[PDB]
Amino acid sequence: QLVEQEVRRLLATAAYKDVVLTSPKEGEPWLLTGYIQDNHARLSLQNFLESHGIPFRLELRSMEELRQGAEFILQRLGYHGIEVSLAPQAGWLQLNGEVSEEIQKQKIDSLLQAEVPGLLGVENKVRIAPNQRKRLDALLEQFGLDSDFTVNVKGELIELRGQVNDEKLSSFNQLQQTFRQEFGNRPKLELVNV
Repeated sequence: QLVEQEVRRLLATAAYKDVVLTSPKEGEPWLLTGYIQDNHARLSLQNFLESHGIPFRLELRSMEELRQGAEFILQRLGYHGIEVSLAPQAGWLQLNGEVSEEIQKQKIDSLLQAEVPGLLGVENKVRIAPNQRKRLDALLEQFGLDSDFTVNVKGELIELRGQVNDEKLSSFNQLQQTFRQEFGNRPKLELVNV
C-alpha cells in the first residue's frame, strides 16, 4: 500500500541501492538489511521510517566502516603498503599497493573476511614487491661469486662476507653498481673482509 510505496520509492534512489526491505506481516517490524555508503545515510533512512510511524529493525552495514575496519586490520597485522578502497559489488573492498611474495601466500583477502564483519569479498590488486634477496643471489650466481661471498642480512643492511682480494673487490663493485641501478638505496650492500 501507500506507505510501503513511499518507502520503496526512497529505496529506488542511489543512496539506498544496496538496501533490501522485507515487508512485515501484521504487527511485526519492517526489516531492512544490506549496505549503505556511510552511517549518515542510515540515520536519514531511520528518520524517514520514523516519520511514517513505521516500526522497524535495521540490519545495515556502512561501506566506509567496512573500509576503515579493513585498514585497521591491515595495520595491526603489519601490512603497510596497502590501500583499501571500495569495489564495485556491495559488501566488497579492493586492495592496491604491494606486498612480498612470502606475505602474498597468507591469502589476505580471505583473512580480511575473517577479521571484518560483513565483508563479502576482496578484489586484491596488489602487486608483488621487489625481492632484493632473490635478485642479489641471482647476480652472485650469474657472476660466479656465490662461493666467494656469504650473504648476511640484518634488516635492510646486507653484508657480503669473503676473503677480499683485488678480483673480488672489483667484482663486488660491479655487482653493487648493478644492484643500485635497480633498487636505488634500499637495501644497502656492504663488503666485509673476513
